[PDB]
Amino acid sequence: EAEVQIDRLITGRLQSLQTYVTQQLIRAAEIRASANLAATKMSECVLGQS
Amino acid sequence: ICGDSTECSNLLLQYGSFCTQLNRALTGIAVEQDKNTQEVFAQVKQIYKTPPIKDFGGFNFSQILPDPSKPSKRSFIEDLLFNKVTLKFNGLTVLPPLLTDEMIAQYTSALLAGTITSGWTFGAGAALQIPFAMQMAYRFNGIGVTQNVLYENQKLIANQFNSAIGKIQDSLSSTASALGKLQDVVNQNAQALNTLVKQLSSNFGAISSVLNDILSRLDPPEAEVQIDRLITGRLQSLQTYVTQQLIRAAEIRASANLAATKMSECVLGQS
Amino acid sequence: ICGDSTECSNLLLQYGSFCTQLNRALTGIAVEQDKNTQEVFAQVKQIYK
Amino acid sequence: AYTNSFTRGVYYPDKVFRSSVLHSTQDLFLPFFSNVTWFHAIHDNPVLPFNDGVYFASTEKSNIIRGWIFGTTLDSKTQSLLIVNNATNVVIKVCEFQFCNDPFLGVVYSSANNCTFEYVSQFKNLREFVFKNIDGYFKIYSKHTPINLVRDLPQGFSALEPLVDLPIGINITRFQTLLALHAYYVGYLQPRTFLLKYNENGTITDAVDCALDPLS
Amino acid sequence: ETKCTLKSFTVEKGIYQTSNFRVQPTESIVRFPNITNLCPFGEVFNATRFASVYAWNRKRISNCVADYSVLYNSASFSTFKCYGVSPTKLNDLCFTNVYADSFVIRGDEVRQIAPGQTGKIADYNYKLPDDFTGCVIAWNSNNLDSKVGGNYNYLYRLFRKSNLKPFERDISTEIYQAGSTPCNGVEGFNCYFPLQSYGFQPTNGVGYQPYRVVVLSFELLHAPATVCGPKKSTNLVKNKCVNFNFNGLTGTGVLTESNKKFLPFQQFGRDIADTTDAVRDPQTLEILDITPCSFGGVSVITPGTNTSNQVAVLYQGVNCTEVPVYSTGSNVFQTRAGCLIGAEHVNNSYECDIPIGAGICASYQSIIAYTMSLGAENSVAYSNNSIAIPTNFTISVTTEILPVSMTKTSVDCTMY
Ligand SMILES: *[C@@H]1O[C@H](CO)[C@@H](O[C@@H]2O[C@H](CO)[C@@H](O)[C@H](O)[C@H]2NC(C)=O)[C@H](O)[C@H]1NC(C)=O
Ligand SMILES: *[C@@H]1O[C@H](CO)[C@@H](O[C@@H]2O[C@H](CO)[C@@H](O)[C@H](O)[C@H]2NC(C)=O)[C@H](O)[C@H]1NC(C)=O
Ligand SMILES: *[C@@H]1O[C@H](CO)[C@@H](O[C@@H]2O[C@H](CO)[C@@H](O)[C@H](O)[C@H]2NC(C)=O)[C@H](O)[C@H]1NC(C)=O
Ligand SMILES: *[C@@H]1O[C@H](CO)[C@@H](O[C@@H]2O[C@H](CO)[C@@H](O)[C@H](O)[C@H]2NC(C)=O)[C@H](O)[C@H]1NC(C)=O
Ligand SMILES: *[C@@H]1O[C@H](CO)[C@@H](O[C@@H]2O[C@H](CO)[C@@H](O)[C@H](O)[C@H]2NC(C)=O)[C@H](O)[C@H]1NC(C)=O
Ligand SMILES: *[C@@H]1O[C@H](CO)[C@@H](O[C@@H]2O[C@H](CO)[C@@H](O)[C@H](O)[C@H]2NC(C)=O)[C@H](O)[C@H]1NC(C)=O
Ligand SMILES: *[C@@H]1O[C@H](CO)[C@@H](O)[C@H](O)[C@H]1NC(C)=O
Ligand SMILES: *[C@@H]1O[C@H](CO)[C@@H](O)[C@H](O)[C@H]1NC(C)=O
Ligand SMILES: *[C@@H]1O[C@H](CO)[C@@H](O)[C@H](O)[C@H]1NC(C)=O
Ligand SMILES: *[C@@H]1O[C@H](CO)[C@@H](O)[C@H](O)[C@H]1NC(C)=O
Ligand SMILES: *[C@@H]1O[C@H](CO)[C@@H](O)[C@H](O)[C@H]1NC(C)=O
Ligand SMILES: *[C@@H]1O[C@H](CO)[C@@H](O)[C@H](O)[C@H]1NC(C)=O
Repeated sequence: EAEVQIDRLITGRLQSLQTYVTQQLIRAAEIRASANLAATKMSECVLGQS
Repeated sequence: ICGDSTECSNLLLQYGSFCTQLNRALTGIAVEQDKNTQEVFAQVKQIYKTPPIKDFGGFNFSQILPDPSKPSKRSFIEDLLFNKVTLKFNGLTVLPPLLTDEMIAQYTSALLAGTITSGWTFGAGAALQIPFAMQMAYRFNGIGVTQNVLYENQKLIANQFNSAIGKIQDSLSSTASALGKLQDVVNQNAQALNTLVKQLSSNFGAISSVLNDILSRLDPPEAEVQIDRLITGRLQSLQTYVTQQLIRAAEIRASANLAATKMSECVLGQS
Repeated sequence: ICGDSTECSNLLLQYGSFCTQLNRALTGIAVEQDKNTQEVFAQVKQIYK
Repeated sequence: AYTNSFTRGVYYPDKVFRSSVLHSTQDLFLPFFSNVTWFHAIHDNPVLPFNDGVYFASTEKSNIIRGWIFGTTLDSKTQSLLIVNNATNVVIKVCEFQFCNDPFLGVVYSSANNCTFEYVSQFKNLREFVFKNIDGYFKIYSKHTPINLVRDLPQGFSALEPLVDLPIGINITRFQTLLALHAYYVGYLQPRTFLLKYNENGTITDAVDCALDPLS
Repeated sequence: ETKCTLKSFTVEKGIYQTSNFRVQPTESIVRFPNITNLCPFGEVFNATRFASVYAWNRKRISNCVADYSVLYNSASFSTFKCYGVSPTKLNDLCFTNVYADSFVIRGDEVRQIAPGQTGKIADYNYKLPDDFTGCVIAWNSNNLDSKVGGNYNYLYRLFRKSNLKPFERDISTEIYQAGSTPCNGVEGFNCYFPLQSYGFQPTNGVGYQPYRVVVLSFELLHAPATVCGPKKSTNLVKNKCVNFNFNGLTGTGVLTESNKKFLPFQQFGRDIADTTDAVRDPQTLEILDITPCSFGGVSVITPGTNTSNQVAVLYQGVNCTEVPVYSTGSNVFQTRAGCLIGAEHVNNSYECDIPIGAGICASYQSIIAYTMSLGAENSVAYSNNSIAIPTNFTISVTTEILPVSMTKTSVDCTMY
């Protein structure tokens, strides 16, 4: 029956970990978009005149 | 996922703090949408007014300027657009937007009056008065056509402008299905909410889809198992809905950012 | 998830309508990609030689 | 003889009111554009299999088609359901009766051993009936209003509303008709899937099959 | 509550969401069909004549709605003891059918009617099955049997070596002469009637007085239920948050009168996604309407723990007619975004500090909630022969902050 209990714990922690990973992916995509915008601004407004 | 049942809450409280993070994500996206609207529309620190008498060198802006007859102060084209498109049960709620339609109309009217009377100079300091023909002269000079052209062909340009605006008004009035994107967005949101609320009737392998029925027919020993099955199924459905909402919100944020860039570059200047 | 079985389909239809939105999402991304490439490349009205 | 049933045989499946909603259901129904066995037994009532509920129709505007006997052995050994009319009340008898060679009825009785239950209730006319049995409940629907979309043929769309439910709980396989002494269709139904469109007042106005045509 | 939810001892200026409220139910109502088709149980107990024990009378009862409570409390019975069934719950069970057994016996033979018992009549006249029987009712009958009854109208069977199986009757009257060796080695003799008559006299004792006995045998889960006990109902209430049990359909809400019309055979309507929206009560046959009771989240607007210690509380999406220390509080302000209490309303308009919604946002000058102001106001004097040219210039410096990176994390998989 310890195997039953361990199955319960494993499935619960698996859903928790999956949720964390998905949130991390979304936030990383947003930060990448912002970084691309910042790179464009630095390449355009600094090395020249806008 | 409980529907006012004590034992449901008792079995639920041991699953952690899912509700906290769900509500946090939803509040985050809601605040993001409010900020998106406020950022895209709020660009001027005054509310300009059109002069009472209008003589724009022969042009005609009557169909585009706000109409005092309508209490909503919405111009004709805005009314056509509003009339064209068209679309709290068990814990679902919809919160109203921070900005209502009236001040949106006021912002658009201020932007239009600024770009008519002043031009591009009201976006870089204080607005300056300038006659309209002497602004079209500059805007032609901007694209390589010398200003000698405009002052000798003013009537033809005015006639073409008026005819084009009449044609576009007629096209909006008659030709439908030209506003597909907004209707698609609204339909997607409504359909997602509808399927989320539909998911309740499913059985998820239990005896019945309603809690109090199985609570009044059997004893705990298998009842907690059945309630556990129902709880985990409903939690999975809710999590899926939240993830879909997050993806759609990210897409809408990207599109709104593009729209803000377009309006800030083209409206306040020349591209 | 079934592999042409009757009992599996009977037990699956009791879980709701997940597969409807799954197929909807997949078809949506397929249509989006087709529109994406068509919009990227189709930028001229005629064909010059 | 054979006939093609155009679009008849749509009934209210449950006891739920709705309004202006397209509802998709999966249940026992008569498939559209199916074959029916036109009988003209006049100057001939053979035993027909039950096979999970049957259609029934007629076109004569008088009392000649009277009763429907149901059973599994057509003998007093096993209980047989008798439904007959007396122009003033409908009497339903689920008790054991013996075989009848040439019954005559109109407005046969052999023996009533081991009786258990009794029930009492209240261009020409069409009497569309549907007889269904499920989980020990025997449901009888009816519709008694004819519409002359075309003459001499049953074309048009009509709905069926439940009139009586019986909690008898018996096994039956064979049903026969009872006549008088001196023109009814039959059709079998299958587990199909339909889409139904409701009106503003909750009346079924259109039904579309889900397994007939690619457009469907 | 804000400090609890935030789990901190300091709170900054802004609006926070703590919890949600709901309107509690008040009472319960249950309703059931107008009529109650009774059962002909009266002819059973108050019958005129009952047969002998060896030829006891059968009857079959089904499709009834009979109440045992009206019979349980009746004191006209000598004994009413049931096996395995609580009498007070008899009104809360449904059976397929019942069989009623009627006869009359002696005073002392009452105890013999029980499964797994020994006796002349318990094994030779009627045998109870080795399971639960419905139960036995017995009552005195000396006033109509020991006074006006026939002297030999009642009989029993003193016939042995023929132990009857449960629910078996032997009404065959055969003289018991074996006609073989094991009866005095003779044929014809030892011919004694298997039955015998009761010998009773007016007030002859306790164990010999006549007793009318009726046995009820139940059938459960043999078929769909047809006989059940009556269910009590009650009146209805309107415009109050109540839970209801209309004919097995249970749910909570507020009841209103409805203008819709049902066809004469539906029972309850709905709109979409299995949400009930109209029920018709069995007694009145009037169409009603269900509306979910109001509920919603609360929110607190605070100018900051550091500055002050007074807050303004806002209920979302509730018409302020029933809010219920903030029961009356201060000037209640009902807006399009709910009801705000704890703050005053002003006529002026200023910048926006703490967004609330519906175009209003409050600020701390107490706490004042006003209408959002879009900014300054001016009109430029447009004229077709006048231009404005600047004469001086200034140089300003701005700042712009942009994130470009976040912390690189990694979680161990099996260790977690
Ligand atoms: C600008 O265009 C509008 C188009 O509606 C003109 O308004 C119409 O003018 C005609 C001619 O005077 C009238 O017959 C119509 O009744 C007007 N429409 C409405 C809705 O009142 C307007 O006159 C034009 N202005 C200029 C200066 O050309
Ligand atoms: C639904 O029911 C309403 C009311 O019974 C019907 O409306 C009636 O229609 C008849 C036929 O023309 C009129 O004589 C009545 O005056 C109408 N009553 C009202 C209150 O308007 C309606 O026709 C029915 N069907 C539909 C589809 O609405
Ligand atoms: C048998 O008869 C007696 C006497 O008529 C019934 O007892 C009466 O029941 C009615 C029922 O409403 C009461 O109003 C009377 O007050 C009762 N009278 C007495 C003297 O008890 C009894 O209910 C009958 N029982 C059966 C099963 O028929
Ligand atoms: C429902 O039971 C009650 C009990 O008598 C009755 O309903 C009312 O009866 C009074 C007089 O008995 C009448 O004045 C009312 O008009 C009745 N109202 C209704 C809604 O019926 C009646 O016996 C039963 N009514 C039905 C329809 O079953
Ligand atoms: C909240 O509910 C009240 C009802 O008590 C509404 O009051 C209305 O007041 C006007 C003016 O006297 C009446 O003509 C209406 O009949 C009232 N309504 C009702 C239902 O009786 C009040 O308007 C509601 N407020 C909001 C914001 O919905
Ligand atoms: C333009 O504005 C600047 C300040 O913004 C003026 O410079 C000031 O001039 C006064 C008078 O000579 C001095 O007392 C101040 O010290 C100056 N300020 C600075 C920061 O140097 C300038 O005079 C203005 N131009 C004109 C043409 O009036
Ligand atoms: C019965 O079905 C057969 C084959 O499906 C068809 O050929 C025949 O015409 C049908 N009878 C009718 C339509 O009366
Ligand atoms: C009609 O006939 C049936 C069976 O013959 C009988 O039970 C019924 O009572 C008759 N109708 C009337 C009104 O007597
Ligand atoms: C009468 O019929 C029922 C069911 O048809 C059966 O259970 C019962 O035993 C029968 N009675 C007799 C005496 O045959
Ligand atoms: C009908 O027959 C099936 C099997 O043939 C059996 O399981 C069921 O109990 C029967 N029901 C009745 C009412 O005879
Ligand atoms: C409150 O603000 C003052 C002034 O900014 C500061 O000195 C003090 O530390 C603050 N207190 C808290 C608890 O933040
Ligand atoms: C605002 O002014 C009007 C007109 O003087 C007055 O009726 C109203 O009460 C004022 N607002 C408040 C909150 O007192």
